[PDB]
Amino acid sequence: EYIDQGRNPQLYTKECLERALAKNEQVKGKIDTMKKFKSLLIQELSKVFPEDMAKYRSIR
Amino acid sequence: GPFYLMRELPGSTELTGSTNLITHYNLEQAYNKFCDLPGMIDLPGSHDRSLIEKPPILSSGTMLAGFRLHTGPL
Amino acid sequence: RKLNMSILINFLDLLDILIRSPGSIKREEKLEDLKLLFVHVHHLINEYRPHQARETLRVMMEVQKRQRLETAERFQKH
Repeated sequence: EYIDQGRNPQLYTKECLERALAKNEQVKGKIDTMKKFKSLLIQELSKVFPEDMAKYRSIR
Repeated sequence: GPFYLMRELPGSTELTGSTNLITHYNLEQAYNKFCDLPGMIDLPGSHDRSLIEKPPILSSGTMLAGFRLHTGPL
Repeated sequence: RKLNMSILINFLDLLDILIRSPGSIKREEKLEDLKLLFVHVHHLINEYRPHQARETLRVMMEVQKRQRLETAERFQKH
């Protein structure tokens, strides 16, 4: 159906590349947000049990 | 001492969705290129039942033939 | 006291075991494992109630004696 209208596939490949890049960017965004949320919750409650945090940091 | 039901976490960085999947999959230079061919086609010819051809493609005796049919010049 | 750290650490281990291995099967056993842990806390906590129930019984026996004495003394006074 893309050939039916009549257009070179270079524009379609550009659109596929840009939409895949957008999906990659939003996946990177969600990944870094959950990572920073994990880091802030870890450092926020470092005082509840120091031994538990020490074991968590050692095991990682 | 040990907590109940601790286990081993997986290998530190295996294949994830956090890597750059395109650059790992060797597709970078095509994107850096990319980011009408009818027109490309148009340059070769003139312009670009086009209703009929699509329908035919939707579903998906050369010498003797010439001798059989004769078309008046005028 | 021990169970609480384990569920919490697992919660934190389940958070990043998704990124370390998304296609691995062990994530649903961890949820199940989490479910098993949930089954345990409630099961262990329910242990206290029977003992608690027994305590409620003693006051009823105890309060009447505290009430009966007052009635007898009041009657005597009257």
